[PDB]
Amino acid sequence: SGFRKMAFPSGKVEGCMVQVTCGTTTLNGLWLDDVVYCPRHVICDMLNPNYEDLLIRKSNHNFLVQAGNVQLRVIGHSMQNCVLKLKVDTANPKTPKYKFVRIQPGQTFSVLACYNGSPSGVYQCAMRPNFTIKGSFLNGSCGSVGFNIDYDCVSFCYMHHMELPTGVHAGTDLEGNFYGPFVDRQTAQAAGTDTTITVNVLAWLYAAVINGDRWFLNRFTTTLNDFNLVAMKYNYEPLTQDHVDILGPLSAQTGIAVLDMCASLKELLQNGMNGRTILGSALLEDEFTPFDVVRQCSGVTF
Amino acid sequence: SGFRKMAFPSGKVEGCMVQVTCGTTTLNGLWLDDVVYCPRHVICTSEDMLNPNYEDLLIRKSNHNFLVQAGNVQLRVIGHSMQNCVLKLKVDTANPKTPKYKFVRIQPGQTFSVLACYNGSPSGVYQCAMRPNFTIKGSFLNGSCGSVGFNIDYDCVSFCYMHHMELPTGVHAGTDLEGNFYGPFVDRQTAQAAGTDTTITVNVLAWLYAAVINGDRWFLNRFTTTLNDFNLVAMKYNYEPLTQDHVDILGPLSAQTGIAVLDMCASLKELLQNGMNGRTILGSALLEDEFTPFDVVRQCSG
Repeated sequence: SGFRKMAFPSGKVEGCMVQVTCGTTTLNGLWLDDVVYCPRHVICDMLNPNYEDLLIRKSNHNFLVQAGNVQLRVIGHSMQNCVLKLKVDTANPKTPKYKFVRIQPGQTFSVLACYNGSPSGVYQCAMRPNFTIKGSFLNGSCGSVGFNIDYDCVSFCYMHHMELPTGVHAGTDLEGNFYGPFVDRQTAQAAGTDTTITVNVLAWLYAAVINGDRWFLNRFTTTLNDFNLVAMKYNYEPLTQDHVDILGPLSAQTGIAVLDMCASLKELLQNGMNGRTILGSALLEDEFTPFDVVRQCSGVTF
Repeated sequence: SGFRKMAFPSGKVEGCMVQVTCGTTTLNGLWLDDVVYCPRHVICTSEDMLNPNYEDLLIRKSNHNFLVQAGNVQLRVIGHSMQNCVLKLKVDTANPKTPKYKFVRIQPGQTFSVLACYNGSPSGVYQCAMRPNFTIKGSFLNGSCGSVGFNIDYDCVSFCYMHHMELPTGVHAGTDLEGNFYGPFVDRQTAQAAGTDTTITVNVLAWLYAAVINGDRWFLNRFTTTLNDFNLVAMKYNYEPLTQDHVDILGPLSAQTGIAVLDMCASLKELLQNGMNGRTILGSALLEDEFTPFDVVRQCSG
C-alpha cells in the first residue's frame, strides 16, 4: 500500500555526471560514450550571444572536464542546437544503455540535480503544458538531466538550462531543442499560463481508489464533450480519446470507467474537496501519468 | 528556486541490493562488504507467522538453505547470524560496489530516502519521514521487505531503515540496520496497530521558512507567541510539542529570513485556525511536515 512521488533509481545516470568548467562558468555535463553533453551557454557578457562565433575561439583545452578527481581531455567540440558536444578521448566505462527521447507535455521524468558534476538529489516531476518544469534548482545546477528508465534503458529527455522569473525552470532535450518558447540568453522571458494535466489527475484518482481512498466516487458518468467544456473552464488540459484509451487498464482494474471518473473530477472541480483529502493531498495531483500509476501499483523494477 | 520532495541519489544503494530466498519466501537484502543484511522473517514459514521462535528456526537452517542472488550471480553463504530482527548472511564475496557507509538509528521526524526494491532489483526512490508514531508512510508492495531507507553525507551512505512489514492502516514498520524496530512493533503477525499519528511541528516550521526563502509571505502575521502558548494550541491540532531544541534548530533559518522562531510559530497558529483560504504554500494546500530543518537548508541554500 501507499502512493509516493517516486523517481527512477538514478544510479545509471550518476555514473554519467561530470563537471564542465570553461572560463569562469562551472556546470554539469553528461558523459556518454566518448562525448560530454552540456548547455551551450557555458561558452565564453554579450547578451544576444552568437554561440558559433564564440565557439571557434575556443580551444579544446579551454574545456576543463572533471570526472570525479580524474580530468578528461577534450579532443573536439561541436554544437547541436542549444547543447555543446565535447568529444573526449575516453569512453565512459559506466555508459548505460541509453536513448535520447523528446517527451510531450504532461509526461513525467526523474531529475538528477547536480552541482560541480556531483549528484546531490533526485526528484520526480512533469513537463508542464506550458513546457516549464517546477523543479528545484540552485546556481550551478545547469546541465542536470531528466530521464526515464525502461527496463535497462535510460531515456534521457531533459537537460536543465535556466530559471524563469517565476521560479519555474526551462531546458532542452538532449538534442538541444528547448521545451517551450524559450531561448538561452538574457532577455525578458516568462512562463505562459499553465494548465492542469487532466489525464494525470484521472490516473492519480485511480491510484487513490486502488489505495482504498474512495469518497470522491459518485454514481454519475459524463461525456467527453461535456467534460472538456468543464475542463476548459477550470484551465484543465483537454481529455482526448487517446487519454481515455491509455487509462483503460486502470478503468478495468478499478471498475470505474474514465467518463465515470471524469464525473467525479467535475464534481470536485465544482464543489472542492470539502476539507477532505485524497492520497494525503488537498489538491488534485497532476504529476503522475497513467503509466506511473500502473508501474508503482504493480512493482516494476530496473 | 523551487521546492521539491527530493531524495538522495540512489546509485550507491542500488549497487548493494540483492535477492534473498528461503524456501518459498523471497525478499531483498543489503550486501555490504561480505555480509548480506535482510529481515529475519525470511526464515518464517506459513505456520510460523503468529509466534515464530527465530532462534529455534535459525538453528535449523544451514548455509545452503539461503539462496542469495546479486544480479545473475548467486552468492554462496558461508555463515549466518541474527542480530535482533535482522539476519546477517556471511558470503564468500565482498561487494565490490560497497560505498562508504554507516548504520544510524534515526529519531521521529527525521527524513530519509527509500529505495523500493523487488526481487533484489530497484524499482524507485522516494522520500520519507519517520512519523512520531514510529511508522513510515511508504509505498510498498508484496516482496518489498528488505528495502532500505538511507541518507548520504557527501559520499557516505547512512543506512537508517530496513522495511519489514505493513500495518493494517497501510503504513509501514521496520528496523534500523542493527535489527531494532522503530516503535513498539514486532516481526510477528500478531495484531498490531499504529498509534494515532501527529504532525512533526518543527518540520512544518522549517517548511514555512522554506516558503519564505522561496518568496512567499502571505501567511506571516505581526504576532509572536510564547513557546507554551504555542504548544497548547498545537496539541489541539495533534501537532507534536515544540521543544527548545527545536527552537534552537530553527535558529539559522530564523536568521536567514529575519523572522524569529516564535514569530513563525504565531503564523503556524493562525494557519491552524484559518486554513489556507484557497491559497497554497510551496504548491501545497496542506502543511507539509516531511522536510526537516536540515533538509530545507540543504535544498534552499546548498
